[PDB]
Amino acid sequence: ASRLYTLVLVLQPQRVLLGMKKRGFGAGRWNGFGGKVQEGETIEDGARRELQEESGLTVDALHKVGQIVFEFVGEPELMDVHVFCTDSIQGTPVESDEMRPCWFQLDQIPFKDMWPDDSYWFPLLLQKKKFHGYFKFQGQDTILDYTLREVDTV
Ligand SMILES: CCCCCCNc1ccc2ncc(C(=O)NC)c(Nc3ccccc3)c2c1
Repeated sequence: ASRLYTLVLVLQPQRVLLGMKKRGFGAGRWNGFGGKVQEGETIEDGARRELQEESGLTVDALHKVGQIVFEFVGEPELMDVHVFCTDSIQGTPVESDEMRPCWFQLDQIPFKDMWPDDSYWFPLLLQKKKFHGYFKFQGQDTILDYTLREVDTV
């Protein structure tokens, strides 16, 4: 009982792109760009699609950086999130009714206004490490338990 998702971080040498989510689950937080993988779609194709749908950017090159499983108490389905990173994009970020993309300098990442798990795995992302994570949440604010380990292959 896990559902496949993707999550894309646009990480350049001095800045990262995040999107403020305007509606529904995780509204009011800065997010990477992601969503559910579709029937007959590869995980990487889904990641590329989600980046365009949510940011307006076209990815030229993607690489795998992690897998994170999320459990929410009272929710039967686990979220199996495949995380990707790129430095190489085309287009300019687009604000839509759903998302407002903004660049952040790396020492100004707005963790207080991000999912709480990000504090744990962003240090690894920023140093080009790969990882496997598991986070058990109660509601959107509380991590009950987690695991996080660096890996050589995602
Ligand atoms: C169709 C997707 C429904 C929204 C998923 C809400 N659950 C959830 C739980 C914990 C999370 N922790 C971190 C982040 C993140 O962006 N860190 C930079 C999350 N963003 C995320 C956005 C889309 C798909 C998958 C993950 C995230 C999302």
